[PDB]
Amino acid sequence: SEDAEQEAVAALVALGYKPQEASRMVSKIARPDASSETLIRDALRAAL
Amino acid sequence: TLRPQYFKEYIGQDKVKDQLKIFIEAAKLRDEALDHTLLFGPPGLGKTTMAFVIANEMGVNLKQTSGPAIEKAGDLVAILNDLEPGDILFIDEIHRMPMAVEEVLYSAMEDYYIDIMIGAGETSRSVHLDLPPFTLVGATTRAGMLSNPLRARFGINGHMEYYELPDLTEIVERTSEIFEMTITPEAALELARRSRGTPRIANRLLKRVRDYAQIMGDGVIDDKIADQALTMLDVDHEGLDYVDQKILRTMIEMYGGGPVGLGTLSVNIAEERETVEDMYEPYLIQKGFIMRTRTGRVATAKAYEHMGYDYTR
Amino acid sequence: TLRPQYFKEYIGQDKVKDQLKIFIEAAKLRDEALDHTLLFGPPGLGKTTMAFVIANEMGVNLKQTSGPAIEKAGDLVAILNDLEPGDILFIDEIHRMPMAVEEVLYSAMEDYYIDIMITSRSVHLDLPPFTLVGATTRAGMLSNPLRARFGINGHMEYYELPDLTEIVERTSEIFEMTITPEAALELARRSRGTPRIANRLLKRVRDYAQIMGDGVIDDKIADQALTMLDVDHEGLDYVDQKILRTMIEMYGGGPVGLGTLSVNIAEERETVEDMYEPYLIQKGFIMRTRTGRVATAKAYEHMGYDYTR
Amino acid sequence: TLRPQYFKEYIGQDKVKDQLKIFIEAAKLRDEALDHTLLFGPPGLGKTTMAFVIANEMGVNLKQTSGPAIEKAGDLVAILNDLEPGDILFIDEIHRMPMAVEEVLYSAMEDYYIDIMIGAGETSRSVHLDLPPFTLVGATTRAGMLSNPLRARFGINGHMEYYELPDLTEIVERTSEIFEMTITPEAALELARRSRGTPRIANRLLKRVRDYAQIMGDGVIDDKIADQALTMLDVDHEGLDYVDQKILRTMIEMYGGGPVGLGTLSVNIAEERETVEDMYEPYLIQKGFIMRTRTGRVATAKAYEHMGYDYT
Amino acid sequence: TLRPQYFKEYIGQDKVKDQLKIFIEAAKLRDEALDHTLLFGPPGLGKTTMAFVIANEMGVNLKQTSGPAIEKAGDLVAILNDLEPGDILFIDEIHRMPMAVEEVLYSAMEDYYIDIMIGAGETSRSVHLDLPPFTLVGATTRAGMLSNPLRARFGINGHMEYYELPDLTEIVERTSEIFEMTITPEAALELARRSRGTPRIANRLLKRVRDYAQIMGDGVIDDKIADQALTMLDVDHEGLDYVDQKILRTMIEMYGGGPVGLGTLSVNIAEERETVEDMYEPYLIQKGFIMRTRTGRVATAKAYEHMGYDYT
Amino acid sequence: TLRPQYFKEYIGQDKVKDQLKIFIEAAKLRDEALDHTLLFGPPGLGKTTMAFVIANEMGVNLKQTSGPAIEKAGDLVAILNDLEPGDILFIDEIHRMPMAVEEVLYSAMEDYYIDIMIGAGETSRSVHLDLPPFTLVGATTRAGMLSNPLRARFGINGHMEYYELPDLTEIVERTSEIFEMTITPEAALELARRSRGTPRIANRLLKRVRDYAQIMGDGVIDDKIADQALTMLDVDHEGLDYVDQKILRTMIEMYGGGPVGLGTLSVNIAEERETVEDMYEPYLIQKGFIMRTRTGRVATAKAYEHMGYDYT
Amino acid sequence: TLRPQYFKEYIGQDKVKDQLKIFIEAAKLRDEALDHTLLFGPPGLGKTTMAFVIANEMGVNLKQTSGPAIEKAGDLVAILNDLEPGDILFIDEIHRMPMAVEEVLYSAMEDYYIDIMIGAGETSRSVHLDLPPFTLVGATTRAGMLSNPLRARFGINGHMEYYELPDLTEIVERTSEIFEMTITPEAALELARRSRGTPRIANRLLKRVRDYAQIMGDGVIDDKIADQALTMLDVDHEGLDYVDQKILRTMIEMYGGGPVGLGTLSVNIAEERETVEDMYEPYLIQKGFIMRTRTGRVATAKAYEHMGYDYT
DNA sequence: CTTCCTCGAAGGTTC
DNA sequence: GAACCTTCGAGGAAG
Ligand SMILES: Nc1ncnc2c1ncn2[C@@H]1O[C@H](COP(=O)(O)OP(=O)(O)OP(O)(O)=S)[C@@H](O)[C@H]1O
Ligand SMILES: Nc1ncnc2c1ncn2[C@@H]1O[C@H](COP(=O)(O)OP(=O)(O)O)[C@@H](O)[C@H]1O
Ligand SMILES: Nc1ncnc2c1ncn2[C@@H]1O[C@H](COP(=O)(O)OP(=O)(O)O)[C@@H](O)[C@H]1O
Ligand SMILES: [Mg+2]
Ligand SMILES: [Mg+2]
Ligand SMILES: [Mg+2]
Ligand SMILES: [Mg+2]
Repeated sequence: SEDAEQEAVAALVALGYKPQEASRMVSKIARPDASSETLIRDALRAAL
Repeated sequence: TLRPQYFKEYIGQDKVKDQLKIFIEAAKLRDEALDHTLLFGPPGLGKTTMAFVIANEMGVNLKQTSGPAIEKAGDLVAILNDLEPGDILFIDEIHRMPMAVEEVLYSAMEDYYIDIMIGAGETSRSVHLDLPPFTLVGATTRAGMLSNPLRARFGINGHMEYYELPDLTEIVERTSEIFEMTITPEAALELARRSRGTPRIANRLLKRVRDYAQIMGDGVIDDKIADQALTMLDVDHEGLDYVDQKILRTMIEMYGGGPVGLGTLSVNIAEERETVEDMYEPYLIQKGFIMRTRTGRVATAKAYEHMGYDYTR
Repeated sequence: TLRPQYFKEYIGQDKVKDQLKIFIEAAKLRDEALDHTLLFGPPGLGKTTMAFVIANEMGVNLKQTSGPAIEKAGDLVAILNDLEPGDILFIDEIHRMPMAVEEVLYSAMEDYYIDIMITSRSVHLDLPPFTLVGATTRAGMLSNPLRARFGINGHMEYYELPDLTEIVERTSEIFEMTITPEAALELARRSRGTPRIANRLLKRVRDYAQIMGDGVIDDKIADQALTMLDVDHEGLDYVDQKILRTMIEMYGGGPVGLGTLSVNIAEERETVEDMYEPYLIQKGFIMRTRTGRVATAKAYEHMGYDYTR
Repeated sequence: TLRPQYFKEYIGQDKVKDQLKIFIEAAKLRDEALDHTLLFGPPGLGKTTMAFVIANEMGVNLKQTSGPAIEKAGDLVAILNDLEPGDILFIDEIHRMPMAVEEVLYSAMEDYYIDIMIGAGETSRSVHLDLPPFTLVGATTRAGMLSNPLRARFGINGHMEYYELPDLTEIVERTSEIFEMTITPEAALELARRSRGTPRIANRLLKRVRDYAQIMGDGVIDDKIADQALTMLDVDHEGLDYVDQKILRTMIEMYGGGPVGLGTLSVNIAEERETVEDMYEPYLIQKGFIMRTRTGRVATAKAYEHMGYDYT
Repeated sequence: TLRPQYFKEYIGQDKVKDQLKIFIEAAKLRDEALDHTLLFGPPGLGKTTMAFVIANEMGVNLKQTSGPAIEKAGDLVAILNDLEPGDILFIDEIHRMPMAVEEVLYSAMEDYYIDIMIGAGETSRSVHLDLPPFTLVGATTRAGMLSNPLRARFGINGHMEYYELPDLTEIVERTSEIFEMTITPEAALELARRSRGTPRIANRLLKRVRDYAQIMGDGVIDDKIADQALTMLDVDHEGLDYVDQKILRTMIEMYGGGPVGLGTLSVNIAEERETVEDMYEPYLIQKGFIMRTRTGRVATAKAYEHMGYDYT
Repeated sequence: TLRPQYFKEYIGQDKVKDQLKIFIEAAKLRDEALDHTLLFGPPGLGKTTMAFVIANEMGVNLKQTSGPAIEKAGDLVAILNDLEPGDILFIDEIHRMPMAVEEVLYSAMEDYYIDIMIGAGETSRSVHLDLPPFTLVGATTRAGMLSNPLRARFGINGHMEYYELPDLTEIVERTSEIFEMTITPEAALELARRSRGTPRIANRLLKRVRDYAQIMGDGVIDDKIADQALTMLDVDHEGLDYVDQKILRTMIEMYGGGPVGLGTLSVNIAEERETVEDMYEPYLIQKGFIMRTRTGRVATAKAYEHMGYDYT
Repeated sequence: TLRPQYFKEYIGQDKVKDQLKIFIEAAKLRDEALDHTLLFGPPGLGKTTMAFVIANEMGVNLKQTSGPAIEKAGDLVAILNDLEPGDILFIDEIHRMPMAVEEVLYSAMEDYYIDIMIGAGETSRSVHLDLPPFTLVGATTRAGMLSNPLRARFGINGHMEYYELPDLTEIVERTSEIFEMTITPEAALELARRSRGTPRIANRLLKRVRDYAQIMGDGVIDDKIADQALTMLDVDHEGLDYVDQKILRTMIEMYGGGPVGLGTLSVNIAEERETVEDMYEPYLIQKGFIMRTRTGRVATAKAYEHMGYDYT
C-alpha cells in the first residue's frame, strides 16, 4: 500500500500542491487500503 | 428583493431569453444536461441574474464563484467533486482565470474525466478520475480575450443588449411597487429616457426622486413633481450630467469644434486628465457627440443641433 | 473651531448642501441608513469638512480610516467587523486602496456580507446596515464597477465673493482680531475662490499687524501688508505678472511656445505648466492655440498696455 | 565658517529675508511653532543655507533627512513619533518622496495625527497617533513636481532671486577672509562681475585664482594677477566662456546674424544639439545676447558691440 | 603600453594640460585633496586616458567603476564606505546613472556626508555617514544630460579639442615604435592627414597597414606600400569614403553646386534621409566642402578642386 | 470524433492537400523526417485537423502546446527533451510566444542542438544538448506578424482557404449521419449556404437546429424548419452574424457609408480590433460587402440593398 | 551538412575573402587574436557561415548568441566569463541590443576588463574582472543604426552583396551534389534565375524540386520538370513572390501608382515594416520594379505591364 | 504600472 | 513648389 501512498502524494503534487503540505494532506487520510484514486480523491475532497 | 426569479418576470432580452427556453426544454425531453453556455455583454445588464434563473428553470442547485478565486488546479478539481450530477457551475470573470488551469478545464468539459502524470519521465504512470456530468456557465465582459480552444468548447453564446424605452419603462413601474409609491406612466417614461439604458441607473434615479417627492410634496410622483426633481438633479433630458454639458459647450464656443488636445480641455474645465478620459468621455462617444482623431477630440454635427448652436464645416 | 459642525454654519455649496438636506431628512423619516455618498473635486473646497457634518446631522458616531493605511484584505475585514447598525465609515484618499481591497468592497456594499479566503482559513461575515462615505481628488482613478455602486454623487465648486467675505469674518472672530468690512473684501478678491487660501492670507496679515502696527486690521494696514506679500488686486503673483509682461513686450502677445517662454523667465518648464498656467487660463488671461499661446484683451487692460487687434 | 549662521551674516535676499524676520518675531510673541515653509528657486542661491539660519533664529534643534532616503511609509512613520514639541524637520530634495508617502503627510500637517494599522488577525485595529506641534521645512528645485494638495498646505513660500554686483562683491571679500589672503577691492569687483549672479560660482573663481596667485605669483591677489589668471581661464569680462564666444562669432560671420536654426548652428561648432540648448543657450538668452523667433535664432545689437562688429 | 602614463608623454591638449598642472602643484603644496573634475568632449579624444594620468601625478591609487554598473542607492553607499583619505574615485559614463542615485551625490560632494536609514525596521532612525576627503573624477560624452545641480558642483571643467596635423603625426610615430615597426616620416604624414584629427582612427589605420606590409612586402612601411594599402581600404587622401565621394559628385554633376534640398539629394544617392544628415554630412560641413543656406546646401570651391571639376 | 483521420477523409483544400501528399510520400522513400511546415489562415479552416492527419500518415506520435502556454526557455527545453526520433511537435499561435523563447527554437530547427546556460556568480555553466530528428508544425492566424528570421526556417508553406457549397454540403451530411440525424438534401443545402464558408460554424449550427426540430417538429429536418430555426438563431439569410450586422449598420447610420478606420469602428461597437480584423473583415471583403480605400473601408451598394437602406 | 568550412569552399564574396585572408594570415605569424570584425548586408547572404570559416581557419571554438537574447547585463557577464583564450563570440542582430547592455562592451572590447557589482545586501561589492583575449564578431542589417562609440571600436568592416548568376549556378551544382541527384545545366541555370541571388532560397527550392522529380518524374531534373515543379509552387517565372505580387497590386490599385509612404503601406498589407524595408524593398528597387521619389515609392511602367494593367 | 520622450503631423515664412 | 523651422498630440517602452 506504500506505493499507493507515494502515488497519491505525488499526484497531489502534480496538481500544484506543495510537497510538504501534500504529504501531510495525504498522510491525514485514515484508510490505507483504499486505492490511489480514492486517496487523491479523498485528499481533494477534504481540502474543500 | 430586486432580482427576478423566473422567465415569467425577467423583462427584456427576448432574443436570448427565447433561445434558452427552447434549448432547456430539449434538454428536459432527454436525460441530458444543458450545453455549456457563455454570456456576453457590457456591465450591469443582468448577466448574473440570468444565471440564477437558468438554474431555477432547470430545477438544480447552483454553485457560485469567480475566476480569480481559482488559483490552482486542485481548487477546480475539488470544487468539481462538490458537484452532484447535473449541477450548474457558474464562473464569473472567466477571462481572469490563470493559464495553468485553463488547459485542464477542457478535459472536464468535453471528457468529464481527468488524467494526471507523475514520475521523472523514464518511469511514469497515470491516475484516472471520472467526473459526474455537469453544465458550466461562464460570464464575461470581454469575449475576445478568451482563447480559441476554450471558445470552441462553449456550445451556446448569448449577447446581452441595452434595454429599450418600452422595456426599461416597465422596470420602473415594477420597482415603484416594491416601495410604497404610486407613479404615473408619463413620469416613469421621463425617468427611463434619462437612464442610459441601464437598469441599475433607473433604480438609482427613482430612489432620489422618491426622496424629493416625500419631502417637497404629498408623497406622490406626478409629472409636475418629476420635472422639479429632474431640475434639482442636473441630468439633461438626453442623460448628460452637468459636466457633460460644460465639456461640449467649451469645445464649441472656444475651439470651434476642435481638434483640441485632452490636456487643453482638462485645464479649461478644471478637471483631472484621468477623470475626463474615463468618467465622462466614454458615454459621449457612444452617443456620437464627439470623435477621437490623430490631432485631438472633435465635436460632431449631432452635438451642434443638440446644444442649439449653428453649424459650420 | 475652524471646521463648521452643522449645515447652519457651512457656508456656500448651495447645490450640494441643498441636495444632502433632502436625502438626510428622508432617511430619518424612514428610519433607514443613508445611501452611499461619494465626494470629489478640487483641493481645499470642503470635502473632508462635509463628511463630519453628515455624521452629526444623522446623529451617529463616525469611524475613520484612510486608503494608504489599508494594505491588505485582512486589514479591511478587521475594520468592518467593528461596525454597528447605523454606523458611518469614512475612507479618505479612497483612490489608493489596492485593487485586491476594492474587490472585497464590492459585495460588502451590495449584499452586506463578506465571503473570502485568507494556515489559511475561511471567513464568512454578514454585516449590519452601514453607510460608506468616500472622498477623493482623482475619482477617475476608481474602478468602474465601484463607482456604479455609490448612490449619491457630490461634486464641489468654487465660492463667490459674498461667501468668502463672510468666511473671513468668521475666522477673524476666532482669532479675536478686529477687521473692517472693506478689509475682509480686499482679501476675498485675492483668495482665488478657495477657503484655505483665504485663511492663509489672514494669518499672514495678522502677523504683520502685530509687529508693524497696533494689532488692528484696517483698510490702511491691509494695503501695506498686501504690498509686502506682493499680491495683485486680481490675485496674480509676482511671477504671474512677469509672464504676462514678457509675452506682451517681447512677442507682441504671441503666439509663443512653452519652452521659449520658460527659458526667458528662468523657470523650469514643468513649474510654469503645472504651477502657474492653470489659474491664468481659467480666469481668461491666456489662451492655448495650435501654434502656441497668446495673451487676451483682458490681459492688456489689466497690465496697462494699448491693445491692438 | 563658510556658511552664514544668522541673518546678520546672510547677504542679499531682501524680500525673503525681510518677510521671514516678521513671521519669526510674531511666532515668538505668541509662544508657538512656526508655520510650514517651502523654499524653492534656481540652483546655488542659498536655499539650504537659509534652512539652517531659520533654526538658529528660532533657537531649537534641527533634524535633517532627505527625500531619496525615505522609501516607504514605514520609514517616515519612524522619523515622526520621535519629534518633541517645537522640533523642526528639514527635508531636502522633497520632490523625490514617493507619491504614496506624500499622502501620509496630508493629515500630519493639518491636524497633527496619523493613521496606523496594528495587531494581527481579529486583533488588528486602526488608531490615531497624535504628534506634538512641529514645523516642516522643505527645499526643492522642482516645485512643479509636488502634488497640488501638498503645495496647498505650506503656509509660507520663499522664491529665491539672483544677486547683484554690490552684494556679490561683499561675498567675495568675506570669503577672502576665511582663507588667509589679501584681495584688493578692485580685484574683487572684477571676479564678481564675471560670476553670473551666483555665490557658488564666485567662490569657485576665487579658488582657481588663488591657485594661480600662489604658483605663478607672489601669493597676493592684485589687479595684475587677476587679469593674467582670468586670461588663462579664458572668461570674458561678461562671463562668456570660450564656447559661448564661438557661438556668437559664428552667427555673425557666416549667417549675417541669422535667423538660423539650432541644428545648423550646432554642426558648425562641432557640439551636439542637446548640450547647446541646455548648457550655453540659456544664459545667452537671459542676458539679451540672443533672441528666439519663429524663423530661428538672431543676434541682438548688444552682441554686435560686444564682439566688435558693425550693426549694418 | 599604448596609453600614456605621465604629462610628459601626453601629446597635445596644451590648454587642458597647462591648467591641470597648476592646480595639481598647488594642491600638493597645501597637502590637500584635489577638487572634483569633469572631463567632456567628442568621442575618442583621450578622456579615459587623462583620468589615469591625473592619478599617477597625484601619487594615489585609483578606484574605478562605471555609471551603468551602479543601479541602486545601496550600491553607491557601499562604494563610498571604502574610500580612504585622499582616494580618487573615477566614474566613467556618468551620464548613465539614474536620477534617484545622482541626487545622493549632492551632499557627498559638498559636505562629505550621507543620510541613511538604519535599524531593524520596528525601531529605526536616520544617521549621518561622514566620508573622508576624496576627489571624484567624471568623464562623459553628453554633458547636457547631467542635471544642473550636479554640474554646478564640479570645480574643474576640461573640454577636449581635436588634434592638429603636427601633433597627430607624433602619435603615429610613437605608436610605430611600440609595434616594433619602421616607418618613413613621409608615410606618417600621409596617415595623419587621413585620421580626421582623431587618435583612435590613426591607430586603427596604422594597425591595418602594418599587417598588410608584412604579408605582401618586406616588413617596412615605405611610401609606396602605404598607398597600396590605403587604396585597398578605400580611404581618400582627404579621408573621404566612397559614400562621401558619391554625395559630392552628385551635387556637382546633377545640380551645378545646388542649392538642393536634403530630401531630393537622398533619393538621388540611394541613401537614408536621416543617416546622411547624422553620419556623413557633419564632417563635410566642418571641413568646408558643403555649406548650408536658407535655400539649401551648396558645394564650395574646395569641393570642386578636390574632385577636379571646373569651378565657375 | 467528427474530425477525419486520413487524407481520404479530409474533404477540400485540394491545393494544400495535393502538395502535402507529394512531400509526405517522398520523405518515406528516403526514410527520413519531414521538413518543418507552417499553416496559416483564418480560424476554423482545419489547421489543427491537418496536423493530426500528417502525424497519422507518417505514423508518429503527436505532442501539442500553445504560444501563450510557454513562458521561459526551461519550459520549452523540457518539451523538446521529451521528443522521440520522428515525433512531431505542434505549436498553436506560434506568433504569440515570447522573444526569449524564440532564441532557442532557431538553434533547434537549424541544427538539432541547444546551449543552455546555468549557474550564477562564481557558478556559470552551459549544457550542449543534442536533439533527435523531429518535425515542427506551426500554425498562426497572422502571417505578417511572425518574426522574419523565424519565417525563414520553415521549408513548406500551406495557405488555407474557404470551402465551397459542394464540399460544405458533403460535410453537413457527414456530420448529421454521425449524430444519426436525418436530413434531406434540401435542408442541408440551406445550412451550407448560411454558414460563412467555414466547417466549424456549420457543425455549430447543426447541433442547434437539431434541438428545434425535436420540439417544433417531428425530429425530421425539413427545409421549412431549417429556415425558421436559422431565423430564430438570428442568422441572416446570407449567413451574416450579429457582429456582421452591427458593423454594416453602424457604418451606414453613423458615418454615411464611410470611409472609416478599423480602430474607430472597433471602438464604437464593443469589439476587439484583432477579432474584427481576423474573423470578419476578411470574409466581408471576399464577398464584396466591404471595399478598401486609401481613406478606409467603404460599404458598397450590395450592402445597402441587403440591409434595406436606400442608396444615396 | 551543406555549410562550407574553408575559404576554398566559400564561393563568391571575393572582396571580403581577399581582405580577410591577409588579416587572418598576418594574425597567425604573431601569436595573437584577430581584431573585432563587423559584417553587414541583406539577410541570408551567408555571414553566419563566414563566422564559422574564420573560426576554422584560426583554429578555435565558436560561441553563438543574439542581441535580443541579452535582456540584462547579468546575462552578458555570464557569457564573457565562459570564453577560452582566443575564442570567437558571434552576436547576431547586435543593433537590436538594449542600450544599457551595449555600454558594458565598451570596456571589454577596448581593454579586456569590466567593473561589476556582485552580491546582495551587505555583500554588495565592486570587483574588477579581467578577461582573456577574444575576438568579437557582430552581424547587422543596418550600418547607419549603431551608435558612434560602438561603431568606432570595430577594427574591420565587411559589406556583402547579392551573388551573380554564374556564382549561384555553381552553388546549386554543389548542393545538388551533396544530395545524390542528377541535374542538367539548363535546370541549374533556370533554377538560379528564380532564387533572387540568395543561396538560402536556392537550397529550399532545390529540395522541393527534388521531391517532385523523385515521385512525379524519372528521378532526374530537367528544364521541363523544373518549370512544372516551380509552377506548382507560387514562384513566378522571374522569381517574384506572392508577397511581391501583393505589394505591386496595392500600389497600382489602391493609391493610383503612388507616391506612397511605407508606413501606411505596411499596415494595408498587414506586414511588419522591417520585413518590407530589409527583405523586399531592396530587391524591387535593384531590379527596376519600384522607383523612389522625394514623397515616397512609385510603381514604374514595367510593373504595370507585368501585373496586366494599362499604363494610361 | 507610471513617467517620459520620440514619432508624425501641419502651420507659417521666404524665395 | 520647393525647402526650413517651430509647436503640438498621442503612443509605447524603459524604469
Ligand atoms: N431584466 C431585469 N429586470 C429587472 N431588474 C433587472 C434586470 N436586469 C438587471 N436588473 C437589476 O440590475 C441589478 C444588477 O444586476 P447584475 O446581475 O449585477 O448585472 P451585472 O451584469 O451582474 O453587473 P455586473 O456583474 O456588476 S458587471 C439587479 O440587482 C437588478 O435589480
Ligand atoms: N476538411 C474537413 N473535414 C472534416 N471536418 C473538418 C474539416 N475542416 C474542419 N473540420 C471540422 O471543423 C472543426 C475545425 O477545427 P480546427 O481543425 O481546430 O480548425 P482550426 O485549427 O483552423 O481552428 C473541427 O470540429 C473539425 O472536425
Ligand atoms: N558561398 C556559399 N556556398 C555554399 N553555401 C552557402 C554559401 N553561402 C550561404 N550558403 C548556405 O546557405 C545558407 C545560408 O545561411 P546563413 O549562412 O545562416 O545566412 P545568414 O547568416 O545571413 O542568415 C546555409 O544553408 C549555408 O550553408
Ligand atoms: Mg454582477
Ligand atoms: Mg481633506
Ligand atoms: Mg541644497
Ligand atoms: Mg573612454
